[PDB]
Amino acid sequence: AIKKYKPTTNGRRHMTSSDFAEITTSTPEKSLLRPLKKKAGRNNQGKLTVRHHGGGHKRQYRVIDFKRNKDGIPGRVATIEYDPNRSANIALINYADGEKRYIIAAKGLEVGQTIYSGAEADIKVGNALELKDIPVGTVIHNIEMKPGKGGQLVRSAGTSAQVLGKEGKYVLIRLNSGEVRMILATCRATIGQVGNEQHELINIGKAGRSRWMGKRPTVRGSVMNPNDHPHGGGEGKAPIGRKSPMSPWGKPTLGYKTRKKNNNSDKFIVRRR
Amino acid sequence: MKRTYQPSKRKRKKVHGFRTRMSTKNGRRVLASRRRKGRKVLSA
Amino acid sequence: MDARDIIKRPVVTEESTSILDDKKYTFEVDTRATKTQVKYAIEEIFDVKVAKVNVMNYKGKLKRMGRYAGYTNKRRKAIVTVTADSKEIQFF
RNA sequence: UACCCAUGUCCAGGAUGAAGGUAAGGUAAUACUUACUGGAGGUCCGAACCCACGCACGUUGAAAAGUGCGGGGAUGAGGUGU
RNA sequence: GUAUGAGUAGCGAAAGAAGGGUGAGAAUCCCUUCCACCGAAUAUCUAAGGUUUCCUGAGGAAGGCUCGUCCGCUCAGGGUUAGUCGGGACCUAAGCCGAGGCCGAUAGGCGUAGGCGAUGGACAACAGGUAGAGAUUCCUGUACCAGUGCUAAUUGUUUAACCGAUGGGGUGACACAGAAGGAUAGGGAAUCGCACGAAUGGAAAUGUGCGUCCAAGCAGUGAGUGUGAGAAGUAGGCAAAUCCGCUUCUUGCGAAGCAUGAGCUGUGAUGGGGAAGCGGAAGUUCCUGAUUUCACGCUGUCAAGAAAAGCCUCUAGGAAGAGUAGUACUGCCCGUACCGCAAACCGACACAGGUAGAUGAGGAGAGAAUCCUAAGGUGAGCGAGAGAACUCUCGUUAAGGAACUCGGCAAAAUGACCCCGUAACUUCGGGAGAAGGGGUGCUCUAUUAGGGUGCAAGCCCGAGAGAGCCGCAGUGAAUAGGCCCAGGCGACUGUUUAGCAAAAACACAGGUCUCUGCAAAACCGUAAGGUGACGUAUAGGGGCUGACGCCUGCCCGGU
Ligand SMILES: [Mg+2]
Ligand SMILES: [Mg+2]
Ligand SMILES: [Mg+2]
Ligand SMILES: [Mg+2]
Ligand SMILES: [Mg+2]
Ligand SMILES: [Mg+2]
Ligand SMILES: [Mg+2]
Ligand SMILES: [Mg+2]
Ligand SMILES: [Mg+2]
Ligand SMILES: [Mg+2]
Ligand SMILES: [Mg+2]
Ligand SMILES: [Mg+2]
Ligand SMILES: [Mg+2]
Ligand SMILES: [Mg+2]
Ligand SMILES: [Mg+2]
Ligand SMILES: [Mg+2]
Ligand SMILES: [Mg+2]
Ligand SMILES: [Mg+2]
Ligand SMILES: [Mg+2]
Ligand SMILES: [Mg+2]
Ligand SMILES: [Mg+2]
Ligand SMILES: [Mg+2]
Ligand SMILES: [Mg+2]
Ligand SMILES: [Mg+2]
Ligand SMILES: [Mg+2]
Ligand SMILES: [Mg+2]
Ligand SMILES: [Mg+2]
Ligand SMILES: [Mg+2]
Ligand SMILES: [Mg+2]
Ligand SMILES: [Mg+2]
Ligand SMILES: [Mg+2]
Ligand SMILES: [Mg+2]
Ligand SMILES: [Mg+2]
Ligand SMILES: [Mg+2]
Ligand SMILES: [Mg+2]
Ligand SMILES: [Mg+2]
Ligand SMILES: [Mg+2]
Ligand SMILES: [Mg+2]
Ligand SMILES: [Mg+2]
Ligand SMILES: [Mg+2]
Ligand SMILES: [Mg+2]
Ligand SMILES: [Mg+2]
Ligand SMILES: [Mg+2]
Ligand SMILES: [Mg+2]
Ligand SMILES: [Mg+2]
Ligand SMILES: [Mg+2]
Ligand SMILES: [Mg+2]
Ligand SMILES: [Mg+2]
Ligand SMILES: [Mg+2]
Ligand SMILES: [Mg+2]
Ligand SMILES: [Mg+2]
Ligand SMILES: [Mg+2]
Ligand SMILES: [Mg+2]
Ligand SMILES: [Mg+2]
Ligand SMILES: [Mg+2]
Ligand SMILES: [Mg+2]
Ligand SMILES: [Mg+2]
Ligand SMILES: [Mg+2]
Ligand SMILES: [Mg+2]
Ligand SMILES: [Mg+2]
Ligand SMILES: [Mg+2]
Ligand SMILES: [Mg+2]
Ligand SMILES: [Mg+2]
Ligand SMILES: [Mg+2]
Ligand SMILES: [Mg+2]
Ligand SMILES: [Mg+2]
Ligand SMILES: [Mg+2]
Ligand SMILES: [Mg+2]
Ligand SMILES: [Mg+2]
Ligand SMILES: [Mg+2]
Ligand SMILES: [Mg+2]
Ligand SMILES: [Mg+2]
Repeated sequence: AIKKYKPTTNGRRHMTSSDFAEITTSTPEKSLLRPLKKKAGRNNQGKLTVRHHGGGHKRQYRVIDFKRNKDGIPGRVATIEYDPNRSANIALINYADGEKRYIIAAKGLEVGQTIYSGAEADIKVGNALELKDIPVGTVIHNIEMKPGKGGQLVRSAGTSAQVLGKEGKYVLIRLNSGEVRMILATCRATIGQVGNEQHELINIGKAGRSRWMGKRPTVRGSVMNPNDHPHGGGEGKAPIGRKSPMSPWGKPTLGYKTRKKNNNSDKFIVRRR
Repeated sequence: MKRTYQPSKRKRKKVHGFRTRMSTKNGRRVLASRRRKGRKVLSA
Repeated sequence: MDARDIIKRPVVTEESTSILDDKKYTFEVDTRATKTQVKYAIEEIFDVKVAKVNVMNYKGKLKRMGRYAGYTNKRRKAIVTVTADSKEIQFF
């Protein structure tokens, strides 16, 4: 659920958070952990190329299975855990082999269920199938774009895509953004919606809470100097004294479309958002 | 008042040392010019 | 390595003479000789039975004689103690 | 010196009493009330530590930016070493 | 190079006095006594840094803001000892280098295998002595770790004792906050020992002063903390596995058994140390009690908390020698002196500044606050004598009490603990220590009523009351909120012009517009290569507004 906090202080006044009712265990699977090091937006050369990053709580990588290519082995859900590296939760699945791996937790996935992948899998929440074996109208997630590569298209918490038709070698999908797209029929997908739907209702409440997650402050361009930003300067507060609002590097920023005009995938996009 | 020079042996030899000079084309240029002028200590 | 070239010369002073009756002998050795080369060199030269060796390294002092500042030589001093059943060394 | 990365370390004492829990009530069951428990916070007072708000002195200075007396933060968007 | 200012300013926070000594020469050097200062430091260690400043014998030209017989200064000789401490021959993080390789007018940039790189991981020694300078290093006593040879039995020999991976697996291996415990260090009383037993009214004892112990290792024990047990069977763990993981059965548990575990007892101790007069007496009982250890052990929370080696195990493999016991021997390189809140480091100075970490006692106290002291350390490198104006830092002022002034600037005032009581407004948490008041000393009832500890002796903690007593005054010193009414701006905590501006400025949580379907947009770079992201529209970049409440109207001609 969503947990409101009592207004004891001025920083806890508007703050809300999840209660983590779905999470089952608090210890990760040791043999599936890899180290991460923060980069703070620093380049290959050490330059700050993407700004407003750096300096949060330290985390550790949990290696996830997006390919889902273990076919014919019944996999049993063991726990549902917390992942700092993504908005959705994850589920630990240990197969009849003895092997264990993490997957994205779908909506309604509970401990004790059995999960299948392949061609003979049933259409149930958690199973992985090729897009040609999925009937029209089902809600899927974790769509992959090239066969054998791994899930990539719908993966954040509460997101879902819907199968929409067939065109021989391709399948129509209505992506979460509202886009209709053509994807090969030999690419896989998982049935269901993605786990943690309430994630968008959280009110951060504090500036320090943004700092905990790795976000440095954002300075507006109107309070800079003329050599710093196309908006800086002027005596007092100044309007946007230009034809259009501008990014820190020129290149208008409001309404100006930035997709390449000679793209090679314009023939696979049926209708844009 | 914390002053500007805070000494350290390692921080000195890693930046101004002989091997640091010899690891670069321009550091070798510096060593060559100091040999030309005739200085007693190169790099250091 | 030619034992007579890694043992240089005895160290004669009040500090050395005070321990000289403890069967401890102080020598000057090369700056490269190790604790065990010294032991075998002594056993080769003086025909004794060495029990321990201790070594220490000395820097060079800074002297002058007016406008001419320089450094004295670099030293490596070894104290050699012989076993109870072994003949002594003279120094005298 | 500014920001960042890896790895360590520091913060005398005292005050307040969030969620939750238990018991007794109250209900068809709940809500709700009262005691006990519990120990949250960019919480409170205040040393070390960090800072620099007022005044005085200094102004060929003890000091090329300090001292004295008061002052702000002091579990955190904290101070600091390599 | 030499004048004038001119024998002028200054001589850099601080308490000294006298008596002896040395000497050509003494406020300044040495010794003695008294006095004074620091004492969560001005004390004890130890990193960085310095690089001989350390010790001894001589010296007085220059340096020392004066003097000097002295010195961190001059001269000459000396002084630093490690299998176990810190670092290499062990391991890895950020980062750096990088065979082939990709990219590029040259130069070169990037990067794979591989390797360097502690601020982190692993790893065997303790207690005393040392009168010029070193001590876990030398010496004494007792140990441990790895290895080697020599003896004596034992066992095994290719259906094969035994070893065992550069491979697999487990451990190593981890955040933050809170509370209750065990123990020990430390501290305090009695007891015990030795000495004194007294100057001025009194005291031969209810007198006074000092002390009132001891490791590592070895053998036992142990508060505790975690903890399922057995047996079958294997689509997985690049090959194999008796090991791990997964499944099914039997058996059931705060009871044992396994891991760890502070500490305690004996030995080490026929040893060492120890108050007084070279020797050496006593070393018991009780109370209090950690910021240390058990121990990130437990509980809770969300922001979800390094890697590799090492150690154990499994096979793949190697195998005719192997361990066992006793003995003797072997163990490399670098640092080790001295300063180290400082006159030896960074500041041109013997500079009122800056400098990481460990320890850091007593009375009163909640306290590392505050005042006075212990151990220990200091008396600050110009003096003496007068007691003018003026300047600085302080202390009191009759009557008035902001009349001063741009402005109550500065100063004065409140200040601890316990009890009573407390408004508008409110986002129901606050406002609030609102405001405004009252009580504190000492004696007796009194080793109280009652608690903690103990088997008891005893020791510690200490509310209410009554009666009294004394002062102008009882938190009698130091330390310790002034408060209220109304308005503007910013919601709040936070940040800012090192060295004139700390704010109404920036940030912020929240709102909205817009771009982006993943080799994403955006950004760095000539490119390769990267960040974004080991992410995927509930995500990422940009513009504006800035908690919260009520709202956000009209115009698309111009750009
Ligand atoms: Mg941004
Ligand atoms: Mg902003
Ligand atoms: Mg500006
Ligand atoms: Mg411009
Ligand atoms: Mg403008
Ligand atoms: Mg402006
Ligand atoms: Mg204007
Ligand atoms: Mg040595
Ligand atoms: Mg960091
Ligand atoms: Mg606070
Ligand atoms: Mg405050
Ligand atoms: Mg500042
Ligand atoms: Mg203060
Ligand atoms: Mg405070
Ligand atoms: Mg004059
Ligand atoms: Mg004068
Ligand atoms: Mg002085
Ligand atoms: Mg005198
Ligand atoms: Mg004092
Ligand atoms: Mg103090
Ligand atoms: Mg050094
Ligand atoms: Mg120097
Ligand atoms: Mg010298
Ligand atoms: Mg000296
Ligand atoms: Mg003189
Ligand atoms: Mg003089
Ligand atoms: Mg000298
Ligand atoms: Mg030894
Ligand atoms: Mg060593
Ligand atoms: Mg070591
Ligand atoms: Mg090459
Ligand atoms: Mg490179
Ligand atoms: Mg590597
Ligand atoms: Mg290394
Ligand atoms: Mg280290
Ligand atoms: Mg060790
Ligand atoms: Mg010494
Ligand atoms: Mg010693
Ligand atoms: Mg881990
Ligand atoms: Mg008398
Ligand atoms: Mg013992
Ligand atoms: Mg825990
Ligand atoms: Mg010292
Ligand atoms: Mg100096
Ligand atoms: Mg001085
Ligand atoms: Mg100083
Ligand atoms: Mg006390
Ligand atoms: Mg104290
Ligand atoms: Mg004393
Ligand atoms: Mg004096
Ligand atoms: Mg008056
Ligand atoms: Mg009066
Ligand atoms: Mg009045
Ligand atoms: Mg008035
Ligand atoms: Mg007037
Ligand atoms: Mg006026
Ligand atoms: Mg004032
Ligand atoms: Mg009683
Ligand atoms: Mg008082
Ligand atoms: Mg006070
Ligand atoms: Mg503000
Ligand atoms: Mg300024
Ligand atoms: Mg790219
Ligand atoms: Mg590219
Ligand atoms: Mg990338
Ligand atoms: Mg939505
Ligand atoms: Mg608003
Ligand atoms: Mg604004
Ligand atoms: Mg609002
Ligand atoms: Mg409008
Ligand atoms: Mg128009
Ligand atoms: Mg138009």
